[PDB]
Amino acid sequence: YQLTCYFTNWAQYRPGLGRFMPDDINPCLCTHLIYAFAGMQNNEITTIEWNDVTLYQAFNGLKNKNSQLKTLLAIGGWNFGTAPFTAMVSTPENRQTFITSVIKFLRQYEFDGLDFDWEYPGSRGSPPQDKHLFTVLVQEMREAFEQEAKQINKPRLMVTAAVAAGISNIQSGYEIPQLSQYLDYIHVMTYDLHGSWEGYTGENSPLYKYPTDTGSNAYLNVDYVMNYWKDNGAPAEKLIVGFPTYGHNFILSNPSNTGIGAPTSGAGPAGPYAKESGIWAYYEICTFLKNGATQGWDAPQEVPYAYQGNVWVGYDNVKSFDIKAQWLKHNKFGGAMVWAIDLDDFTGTFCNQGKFPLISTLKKALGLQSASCTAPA
Ligand SMILES: COC[C@H]1O[C@@H](O[C@H]2[C@@H](O)[C@@H](NC(C)=O)[C@H](O[C@H]3[C@H](O)[C@H]4N=C(N(C)C)O[C@H]4[C@@H]3CO)O[C@@H]2CO)[C@H](NC(C)=O)[C@H](O)[C@@H]1O
Repeated sequence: YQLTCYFTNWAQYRPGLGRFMPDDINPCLCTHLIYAFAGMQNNEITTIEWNDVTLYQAFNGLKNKNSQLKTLLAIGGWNFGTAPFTAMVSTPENRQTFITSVIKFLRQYEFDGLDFDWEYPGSRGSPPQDKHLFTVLVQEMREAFEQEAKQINKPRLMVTAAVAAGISNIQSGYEIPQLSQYLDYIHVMTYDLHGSWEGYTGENSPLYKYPTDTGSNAYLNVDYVMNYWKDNGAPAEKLIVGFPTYGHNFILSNPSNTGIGAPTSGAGPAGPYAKESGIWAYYEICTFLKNGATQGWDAPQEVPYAYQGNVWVGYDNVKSFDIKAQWLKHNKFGGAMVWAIDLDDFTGTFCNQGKFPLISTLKKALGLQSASCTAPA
């Protein structure tokens, strides 16, 4: 199995114990590390933070401590939108300009591949032709990577993609069988499945449906989403299950109505470290639990929740990560990806469960505890 972990270049700005840099990553924890995010300018890949080059160096330098570790650079993200992707795929000349720039960039900065995070082809402003043009882009990149590998006599750069979990988004976004042929891995974003936008409490990454999930709501779980991708043409072995080390929080409309599907009035408070409205990092959730919140367990969905006063959070813990890991193995998927390494309790000081408790749970369950960890020759 793969254990693929995303690092974010804005974690560096968090106060005190929240500050997370590339050198805070245990090089032995994950099989793959992915750097979020690169941007785009004039159809070429670019940095987005002032110190990205320094951070790339520290990030890829982790490979000097683990000979088997591979790194990728993710381009895009939710906030990036679609406009630059649409313009880039719109002409073969623009795609060539992009692919050329990517080969140069990855080789220059010592990344082992590119993770596409276009959210998403065919939606959020992206026109219908982008569904097919995305397949074309990925194929051209894969083939360019194959050709480059042989011309310079080095291992081939990887091409992967982070992909939608929403059924409507998948249908308008991806030619699954064709896309699957050229991607090395498919990073399925099986989280953000519920949020305050719905006006009631719901889980971030439930494994199964809740009894009340009717109609299209029955699609809002990890099991349905992974199987949808599989049944519609993606090989299980290339499919990578999404694991969140954060939760979504809510303001309860009634403080003593605290179950799944309880009325909410909006997003819950930003955390004191990550400072993200409606989102708490796992370690931020541990503070909530320490401060007296009542622990809940969503039995049908195999995930925890917690509440105190008018604040409710749906999230994942060691227990739920373990349950999902076992399910993943039973279903013979390629492994797990984690958003994000910097949101796990990396210091170990918040949750008292050891350093990186959530990702460590996956490392153990996926048979990677004895994985080789030695500097390269
Ligand atoms: C809100 O202020 C903090 C900080 O936000 C940065 O934006 C990022 C956050 O909103 C991320 N959310 C969480 C819960 O971490 C968000 O994460 C998305 C990501 O875009 C998607 N891509 C993937 N994978 C697997 C490739 O997974 C998804 C995750 C989880 O939903 O990402 C946005 C950025 O897209 C700000 N940064 C940028 C670059 O906009 C900024 O640093 C801000 O201060």
